[PDB]
Amino acid sequence: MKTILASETMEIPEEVTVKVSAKMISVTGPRGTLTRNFKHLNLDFQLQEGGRKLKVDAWFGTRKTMAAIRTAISHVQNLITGVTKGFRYKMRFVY
RNA sequence: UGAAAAGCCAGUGGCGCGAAGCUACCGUGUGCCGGAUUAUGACUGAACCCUCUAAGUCAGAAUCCAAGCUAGCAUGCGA
Ligand SMILES: [K+]
Ligand SMILES: [Mg+2]
Ligand SMILES: [Mg+2]
Ligand SMILES: [Mg+2]
Ligand SMILES: [Mg+2]
Ligand SMILES: [Mg+2]
Ligand SMILES: [Mg+2]
Ligand SMILES: [Mg+2]
Repeated sequence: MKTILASETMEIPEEVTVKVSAKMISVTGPRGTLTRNFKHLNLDFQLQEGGRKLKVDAWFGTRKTMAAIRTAISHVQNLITGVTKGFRYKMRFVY
């Protein structure tokens, strides 16, 4: 069965400006800008604050669609920590 | 064929060598660049910490499609 409304929201810290333009998310911080297209997802992204929140919800979704809500949140969270702290992977030489 | 010289007949008289042309892995020369992917291994990532999968991505082949090569009266078309 389809739930009427499944929603998940998240915080957006200051010094980071998030822009939503028809499922295109741009995140800008000290380290630069990051962009993710989400037009493949079928949800709606609403800032619902002074740019300090972001709520993503699906209407009449099945269990597969609501799985995308947490996926989208974590992807957008990745853009925030990418432009505030960056990412670093350490590889080791084994021989 | 009177001899000699010069030939001719024996359906190519026979033998030796024989250019030209044709021709032999029996001789010589040449034979090919990009994209998408299979299998599989991975990235990120929920569902539900994890997870190559659900959404979204990567690498990938004597493979496929191109390119190249042959034709092109395709009742096609340009200058
Ligand atoms: K010859
Ligand atoms: Mg004589
Ligand atoms: Mg006679
Ligand atoms: Mg004889
Ligand atoms: Mg040969
Ligand atoms: Mg994983
Ligand atoms: Mg696969
Ligand atoms: Mg590839």
